[PDB]
Amino acid sequence: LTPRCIIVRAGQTEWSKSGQYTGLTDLPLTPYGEGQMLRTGESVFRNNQFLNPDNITYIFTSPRLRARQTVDLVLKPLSDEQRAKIRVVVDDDLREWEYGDYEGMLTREIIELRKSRGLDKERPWNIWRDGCENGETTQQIGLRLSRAIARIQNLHRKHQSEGRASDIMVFAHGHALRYFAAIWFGLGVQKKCETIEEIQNVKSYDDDTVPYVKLESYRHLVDNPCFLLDAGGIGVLSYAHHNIDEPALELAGPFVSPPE
Amino acid sequence: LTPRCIIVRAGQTEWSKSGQYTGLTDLPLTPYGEGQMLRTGESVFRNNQFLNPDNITYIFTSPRLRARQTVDLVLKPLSDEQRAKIRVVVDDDLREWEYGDYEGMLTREIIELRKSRGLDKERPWNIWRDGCENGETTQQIGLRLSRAIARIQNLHRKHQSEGRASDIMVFAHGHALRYFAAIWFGLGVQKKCETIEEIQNVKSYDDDTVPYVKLESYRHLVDNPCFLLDAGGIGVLSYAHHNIDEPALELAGPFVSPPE
Ligand SMILES: O=P(O)(O)OC[C@@H](O)[C@H]1O[C@](O)(COP(=O)(O)O)[C@@H](O)[C@@H]1O
Ligand SMILES: O=P(O)(O)OC[C@@H](O)[C@H]1O[C@](O)(COP(=O)(O)O)[C@@H](O)[C@@H]1O
Ligand SMILES: [Mg+2]
Ligand SMILES: [Mg+2]
Ligand code: NA
Ligand code: NA
Ligand code: NA
Repeated sequence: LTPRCIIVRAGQTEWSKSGQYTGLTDLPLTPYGEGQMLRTGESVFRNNQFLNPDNITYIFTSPRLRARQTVDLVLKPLSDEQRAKIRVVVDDDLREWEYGDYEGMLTREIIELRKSRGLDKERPWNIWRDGCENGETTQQIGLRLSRAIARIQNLHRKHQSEGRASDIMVFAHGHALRYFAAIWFGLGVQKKCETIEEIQNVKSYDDDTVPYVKLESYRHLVDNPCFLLDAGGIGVLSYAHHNIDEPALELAGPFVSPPE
Repeated sequence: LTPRCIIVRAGQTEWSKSGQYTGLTDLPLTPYGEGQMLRTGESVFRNNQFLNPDNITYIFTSPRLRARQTVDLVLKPLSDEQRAKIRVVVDDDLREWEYGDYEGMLTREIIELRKSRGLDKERPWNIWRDGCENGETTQQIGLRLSRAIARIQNLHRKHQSEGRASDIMVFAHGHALRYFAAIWFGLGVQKKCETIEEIQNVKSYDDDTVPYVKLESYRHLVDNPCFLLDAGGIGVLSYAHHNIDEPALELAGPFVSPPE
């Protein structure tokens, strides 16, 4: 089977339901968000079989509690045996956009704050181009997500060459995963790794079974990719023509027609 | 509810399963393709409820038999009452890329044919940029798909303003729907309608309840959007922030978490 990257956004939180920007703030899932992530896992493993546990090799997660809680609940339907054959890796490159000054704020409130600081005179604020004051720029996030992508695709290639199926999961956040999905299939711009930041190993994860990939170049966005992904939403990124060098977006998300 | 465009690729055919390019050739579904589209409709309407019939207003279909067969089977689970409240429109702007010389051929055979005609000297053939000899260019397909999109989004806007939910379905083909999805959320390039071809009404459908939208500009691709969509696959295109002017791709395809 063509290897896939299954992306999963953390379930609902107090902020995510009210539209407030959650980055580093370590919010838990609301009680609704736990229920929601439980039913999601039953849907994908049980009532439908969008995911086959035997084919999951790796699960990568943001270190945020809401992401790790989401791994916990979505994987509930698995047996201890299926779990034993799955590796879980906490990766700091998968955290949300660092919002800096905009932590816990709404879009309309961010626009208002920037207006008062004398910004966005010629054109409206666009996070994907502009980033966040005292937070991350679009290249900083595009760089760390590029590193995780290269590790995931290297694993995929290694597994395909060992002749095995490889679904790898990624549990993270609304902005980071939209960004992740966009650059995966080739949106944005290529930049060579030249500066100190672009070239250093930052040691964002610690699992010796995941080879670190030193990038010569990375991708970042300069505009809105125009994606939707709700709390607890599931995307699928794969490859065209069984070829790791042809990374593609799966339009059906996790949906597949039931077998005969 | 935010209006959506649900895209559906025709089920399996003799050519689609063997990789042969099907445009105008009016192939039927294989027996497997019928069963496959029946189970798909049961999945989306019955066993899961990815689609709610009460929210479907319009169904647009390529005139090809395999597309119309696919409408027939996917909508099997509906009652006659639900069907009575749904309008079905055959639209010629939704046909497949006209492959011209490459009808019924494989990719590698197309490459071989072009090589022998002394083409693709500097760079490999790329349908999304180059089109097909004696078939459609990328702007011809980008133009007709732009017209259908404008009609679909106008309907969406009209329905949203009447205060109603609007899922609109589009049954077409592997290339046309990938192309459709790409330009929907803003890939490719904008071109003004200036030439005779770009400006004429071609009368591709006949349903008086669908206002014709005269384009001042249209979008077309110049490269591979890098999408996957299998036979019988389902994509979802919608809008960000309940706003028809913010068209977006739904990364979860038709998947939604089961309700509480
Ligand atoms: O792009 P738009 O739609 O304007 O804004 C959506 C975007 O703001 C969401 O992404 C989040 O990071 C979600 O984070 P989470 O997955 O709960 O950790 C939050 O800051 C937001 O609610
Ligand atoms: O882009 P790649 O993957 O190289 O090629 C896939 C593309 O060639 C398919 O799209 C089709 O039009 C399918 O048409 P259908 O939906 O059955 O009417 C056929 O020409 C092909 O099999
Ligand atoms: Mg949150
Ligand atoms: Mg066919
Ligand atoms: Na919370
Ligand atoms: Na969330
Ligand atoms: Na219309």
